[PDB]
Amino acid sequence: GAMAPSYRVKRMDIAKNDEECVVNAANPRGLPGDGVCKAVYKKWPESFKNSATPVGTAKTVMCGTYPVIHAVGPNFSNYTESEGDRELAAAYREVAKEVTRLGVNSVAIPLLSTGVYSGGKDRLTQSLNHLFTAMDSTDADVVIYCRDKEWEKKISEAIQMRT
Ligand SMILES: CC(=O)N1C[C@@H](C)Oc2c(F)cccc21
Ligand SMILES: [Cl-]
Ligand SMILES: [Cl-]
Ligand SMILES: [Cl-]
Repeated sequence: GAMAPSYRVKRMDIAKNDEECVVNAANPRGLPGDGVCKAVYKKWPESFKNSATPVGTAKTVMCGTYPVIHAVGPNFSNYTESEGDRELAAAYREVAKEVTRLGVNSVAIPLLSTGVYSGGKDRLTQSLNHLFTAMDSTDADVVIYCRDKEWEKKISEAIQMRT
């Protein structure tokens, strides 16, 4: 475990993370994809061997000894708000199981279903609250990665509100 488990947020490419493992915002078919998924494919392509997994699940594949946890959030274009909310919560619970199983002291994580799977809606708060619900019982240092300057401020505010 971390000596004083924390949450942090950084605005940069998650392919440049300084953590012991990464969470990919994966598609269900293990394809290179776009956004975070394409960055992850360029950095850790070996981790896409048999990485296909259903919506609401996570599947870990090692790139050398570096664990890539492929977490499949729902595409809100296809799911109802109700069913998508349930699957997005479930993907983060499976991430927390994997982080625990791996025994890592730190994990880099993007906000699932906030980009091309958002169905064109702002889901920062919805996705971050499901992240906290899953990760709060883990003792890994969590570092959240984002690309937008205003999202950085809002994620940082939400972290500091609870401390
Ligand atoms: C830049 C912004 O506000 N974002 C985050 C970005 C990754 O994607 C989005 C989206 F698909 C739908 C609504 C908002 C956003
Ligand atoms: Cl960067
Ligand atoms: Cl997405
Ligand atoms: Cl972002």
